[PDB]
Amino acid sequence: PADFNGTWEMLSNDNFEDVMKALDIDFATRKIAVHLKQTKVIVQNGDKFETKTLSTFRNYEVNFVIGEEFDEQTKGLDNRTVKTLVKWDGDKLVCVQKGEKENRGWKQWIEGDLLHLEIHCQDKVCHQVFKKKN
Ligand SMILES: CC1=C(/C=C/C(C)=C/C=C/C(C)=C/CO)C(C)(C)CCC1
Repeated sequence: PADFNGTWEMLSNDNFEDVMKALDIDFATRKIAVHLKQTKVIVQNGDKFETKTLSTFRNYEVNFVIGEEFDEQTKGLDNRTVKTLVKWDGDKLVCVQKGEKENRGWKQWIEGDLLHLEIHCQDKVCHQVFKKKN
C-alpha cells in the first residue's frame, strides 16, 4: 500500500498553463503561478487525507475521505464549487470533480520516493512530480 504521508517538494511542472487556461484563470495570474515552486503536505490515515498545497503566491487546502463526496470550493484557483469524489485505482488516487467544467479531476501516485500528480480539465493535462523531503 502506498503511503502518501510527508512533505513533497516540486521537481517538475509541465502543461500547468494549459490546465489553468482551461479553468479560465487569466493570463496575468497564469504567468505568476507557472513560475512558482509548490510544496505538498499530506497527512494520511488510511482512507482519510488532509492535504495542503503551498507556494509563495497562494496556498490551497483540500481534505477528504476515500469514497465520500463533498463540496470543494476551489478558492484561489478558479474559485468554483465542485462535487469531489476520490477513490482508489490500485495504489493510486483518482479524483473526479463534478461541476461546470467538463472532465475535471486529478490522479496521484507514488513511484519510489517521487509523488506524481496529473491534473486534468477538458482536453488538457498537467503533470507534476514532487520529491519526498519528510
Ligand atoms: C492554479 C493555482 C495554484 C495551483 C494549485 C493546484 C491546481 C493544486 C492541485 C490540488 C490538488 C490536486 C490537491 C493535492 O494533490 C496555486 C494554489 C499553487 C497558486 C495559485 C494558482
